[PDB]
Amino acid sequence: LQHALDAKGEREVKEIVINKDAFTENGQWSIEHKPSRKNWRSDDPSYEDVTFYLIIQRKPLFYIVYTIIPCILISILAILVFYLPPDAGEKMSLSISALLAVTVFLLLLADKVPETSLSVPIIIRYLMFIMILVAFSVILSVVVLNLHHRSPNTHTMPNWIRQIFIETLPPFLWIQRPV
Amino acid sequence: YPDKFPNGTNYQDVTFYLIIRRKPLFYVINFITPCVLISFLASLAFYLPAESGEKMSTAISVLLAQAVFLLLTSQRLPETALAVPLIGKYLMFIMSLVTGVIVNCGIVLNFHFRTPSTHVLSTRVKQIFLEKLPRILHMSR
Amino acid sequence: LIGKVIDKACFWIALLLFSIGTLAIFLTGHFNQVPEFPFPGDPRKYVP
Amino acid sequence: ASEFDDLKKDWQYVAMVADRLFLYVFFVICSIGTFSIFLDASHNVPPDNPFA
Amino acid sequence: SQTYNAHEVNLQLSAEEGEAVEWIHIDPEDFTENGEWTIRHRPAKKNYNWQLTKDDTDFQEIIFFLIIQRKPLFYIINIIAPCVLISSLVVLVYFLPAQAGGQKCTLSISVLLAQTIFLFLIAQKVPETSLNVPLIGKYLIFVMFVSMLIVMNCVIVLNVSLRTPNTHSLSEKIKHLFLGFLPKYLG
Amino acid sequence: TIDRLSMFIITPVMVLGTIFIFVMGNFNHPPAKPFEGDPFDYSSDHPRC
Amino acid sequence: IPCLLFSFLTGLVFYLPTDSGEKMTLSISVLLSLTVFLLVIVELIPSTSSAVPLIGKYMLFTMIFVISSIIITVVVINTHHRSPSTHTMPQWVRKIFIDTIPNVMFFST
Amino acid sequence: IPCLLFSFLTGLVFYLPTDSGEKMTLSISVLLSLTVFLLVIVELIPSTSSAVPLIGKYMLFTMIFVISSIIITVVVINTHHRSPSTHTMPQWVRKIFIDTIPNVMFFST
Ligand SMILES: *[C@@H]1O[C@H](CO)[C@@H](O[C@@H]2O[C@H](CO)[C@@H](O[C@@H]3O[C@H](CO[C@H]4O[C@H](CO[C@H]5O[C@H](CO)[C@@H](O)[C@H](O)[C@@H]5O)[C@@H](O)[C@H](O)[C@@H]4O)[C@@H](O)[C@H](O)[C@H]3NC(C)=O)[C@H](O)[C@H]2NC(C)=O)[C@H](O)[C@H]1NC(C)=O
Ligand SMILES: *[C@@H]1O[C@H](CO)[C@@H](O[C@@H]2O[C@H](CO)[C@@H](O[C@@H]3O[C@H](CO)[C@@H](O)[C@H](O)[C@@H]3O)[C@H](O)[C@H]2NC(C)=O)[C@H](O)[C@H]1NC(C)=O
Ligand SMILES: *[C@@H]1O[C@H](CO)[C@@H](O[C@@H]2O[C@H](CO)[C@@H](O[C@@H]3O[C@H](CO)[C@@H](O)[C@H](O)[C@@H]3O)[C@H](O)[C@H]2NC(C)=O)[C@H](O)[C@H]1NC(C)=O
Ligand SMILES: *[C@@H]1O[C@H](CO)[C@@H](O)[C@H](O)[C@H]1NC(C)=O
Repeated sequence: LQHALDAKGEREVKEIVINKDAFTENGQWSIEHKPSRKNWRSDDPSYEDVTFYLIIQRKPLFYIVYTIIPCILISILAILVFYLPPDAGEKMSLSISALLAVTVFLLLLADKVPETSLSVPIIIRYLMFIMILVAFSVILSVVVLNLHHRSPNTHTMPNWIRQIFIETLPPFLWIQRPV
Repeated sequence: YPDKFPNGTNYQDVTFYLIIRRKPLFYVINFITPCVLISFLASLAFYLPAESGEKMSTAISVLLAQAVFLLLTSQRLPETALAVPLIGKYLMFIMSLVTGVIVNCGIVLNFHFRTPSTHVLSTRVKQIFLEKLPRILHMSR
Repeated sequence: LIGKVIDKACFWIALLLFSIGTLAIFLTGHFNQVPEFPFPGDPRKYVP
Repeated sequence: ASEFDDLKKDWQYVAMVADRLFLYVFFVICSIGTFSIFLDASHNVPPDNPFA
Repeated sequence: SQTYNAHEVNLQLSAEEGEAVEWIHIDPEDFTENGEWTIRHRPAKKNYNWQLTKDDTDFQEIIFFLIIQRKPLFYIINIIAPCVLISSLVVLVYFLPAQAGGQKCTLSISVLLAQTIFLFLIAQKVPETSLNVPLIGKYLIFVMFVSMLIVMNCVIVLNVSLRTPNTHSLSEKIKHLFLGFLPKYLG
Repeated sequence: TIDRLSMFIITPVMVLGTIFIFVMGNFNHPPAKPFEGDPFDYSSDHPRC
Repeated sequence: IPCLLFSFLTGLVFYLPTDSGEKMTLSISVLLSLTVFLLVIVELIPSTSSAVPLIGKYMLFTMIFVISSIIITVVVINTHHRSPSTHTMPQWVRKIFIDTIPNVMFFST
Repeated sequence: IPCLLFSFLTGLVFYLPTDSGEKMTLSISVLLSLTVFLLVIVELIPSTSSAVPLIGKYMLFTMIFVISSIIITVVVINTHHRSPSTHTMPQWVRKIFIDTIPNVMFFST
């Protein structure tokens, strides 16, 4: 086995040939390299093949428009929930609806991700990151509401909570209440 | 094809072209009209009084409906990357405006629930939000 | 107090309705069993 | 009633302060994680020598 | 036979040791059961179409039957039990307070939404014929109609519980109808 | 007041953006001539020779 | 049958008093259920563009019915939390909705 | 992992005070998220009836866990909004839930 020669045959062609008159670009894949090399096997003297390689880069616009922008908007909501006042009562609604939306996005992607177990794709890592972040937003919103609905008939304020949240933190966070 | 030679099999071909336009009616009925009329409601969220506890629920449910239309649309086109379909462009634009409505409602709420024990009513904020803007927006008394 | 009496009565009606419907439907399913003979009117079992 | 009110307002103030803290913490964590993932994804290009 | 008629070939069943084999043969040792279907009966018979003659090729035929029962386990675990347990929540609305904050409508309409998702899940599994309605779809229609009745009951109890003298007049006929003997005959 | 302002700002952008985006797509017609640099119509009703 | 159910529910919202904070919850949840049912309609109905089927005309009637209910609910809620400090009841509204329909209304209490 | 997350959240509802009217919102929305994730399970997992898988036993444990949380939450809400006039608190509940438990617990405020 050898390599094919060029049109005016003097020299070998060590790559995949593409004819511009007949070639349809893929639309999802850019061909970066296309070499060609003979391969042997030291254990098998009778083996010889001619392999053609196609190094191809994916164009991810579809996945950007259908997965990353919605997740950025969900993360914006999950940070917004801490700006709400507890007297509004729309806090659990915001947090848990964000969770339901991330579940819908997971459903959306359930049919488009490779089903191999040698690694986890970065897009699924990003989705699980956002999902766990929304979950922790839910947990801390519950904690905030619990602290907000406390009263002397049920709880007595300890000293470490008072020190940390009435003297140490407000000066940093620039939230000193009116004297 | 003059770059090739008449002694090969790549020099000649007869091609037949079909230019076909899509009749948009299925999509106009099952996707566009529902999505546009559900999306308009997120702006009606700005007319609900704050003393109702449903300003946020309305806009967030509109965003969940949009996420269901996004799931439906994601299944009809190829995953090519030469352009963004007009439908996906509308989807991203409308979902980002609904997200902005949700954030703006959260800010209205934050300002509504302020009390002398936690915040101060600036004379500046009383100059902007209490006499000039109302008169410009032509609001009741 | 008027609405609390309505709920208690309507509770006792809704519980019965849901339970009886569920049980009837699914016990019909459970009782749908294959006949005993391959051909109804035949007294043979057709087995080796 | 005034005394009960003051002691309930202290709890509400604690809640508001914890809320502002959590807000900043979540903003920082979200930004950092999102950027680190996006940079990791942007620096994944094929090499220059196909090694073949 | 696709070519020959009853004047040419005579189709019969096999007879081993003098006794006919009127059944499908199944190796008891090596046979692997399906996964969803259990074989109850496996008979076989020679049939004739009497609308035809012995000059046709479709007058005689050997038929093998397979009467199979279904293993309803995937459906019980993934659909039946989740949907029954979720639809049983609509009776908890009668113990919630009839005021702003009880969330009687929240709970009932959310159970309806969950049933609407179970409709899509079943929609992907049921046969598409139109001679009878399946049992699963019949049960879904039943529970969704019960959920709608309980939503209407929640709306009527909230309407009654939030009435005021400025809006409605409470009459002695009512008070005597609901606060004289009915609570006694009830709770 | 912040709410009346957010209305008088968000609602126009939403209506005008929807109208624009969909009218733009409604006016997308095939070029009415099969090949750009060619006056022929390639129609069965009007052969060239 | 689901579309029939959703239309009846779309009508129920108008007997729920605004004092409870659940009119928008109810309306918008009916709309959400209908939007999730759209997934079953799209899975089952034929996706052809020769004409609009009768089943599709009915689905779209239900959609606009729900959305109109939601809009009118927001106008009812706004009319209820109306502060006298800023809005004075006009003479036509006080004549039509206090001294005419109440009396005309027969099936009532 | 999503099922683990949903179970951990399913326990959280018991730290949410009844004063806020959002216990049912949280519980039922967790249930809604689990019901939507059931479509993902039914899509990814093989659909066989030879036996119950371990992943399916876990999904049904999570389901029954959520539903039990909802029932006991409704009993907590009912015990919270209990009118004093009618229900005269009995001695055994008063002794148990007022004298012994508050003291036996320590990691509390
Ligand atoms: C699963 O499905 C199969 C069908 O795919 C079911 O099988 C059916 O089971 C029925 C009940 O066991 C059978 O009914 C019995 O049929 C036989 C034979 O009937 C045929 O011959 C009749 C007589 O023909 C003479 O008279 C005619 C009229 O004068 C003349 O035209 C003709 O030339 C002859 O002189 C004929 O009248 C009839 O129309 C048939 O052609 C009867 O003898 C029995 O009395 C029937 N009843 C019973 C209780 O056995 C039915 O034949 C059979 N069909 C097939 C295709 O095998 C099976 O039962 C199902 N299993 C389940 C549901 O578990
Ligand atoms: C794409 O995949 C192919 C096949 O898996 C890769 O080709 C293989 O690459 C390895 C590493 O470069 C080669 O091994 C090396 O071969 C040279 C030959 O002179 C030797 O000197 C080195 O010590 C080493 O053994 C291997 O021969 C080569 N071919 C095959 C068929 O395996 C290729 O590198 C991959 N390309 C990229 C960009 O990853
Ligand atoms: C439908 O597709 C066909 C091709 O499949 C289009 O015909 C081809 O269009 C290209 C681009 O317009 C033409 O190339 C041009 O050629 C001229 C002359 O050499 C040059 O000056 C331009 O820069 C460009 O390269 C090509 O000649 C033409 N013909 C063929 C046979 O390929 C056709 O226009 C398309 N129709 C529509 C309505 O889009
Ligand atoms: C085809 O024609 C070209 C140009 O004259 C020439 O170089 C080539 O050798 C020819 N091929 C054959 C097979 O004759």
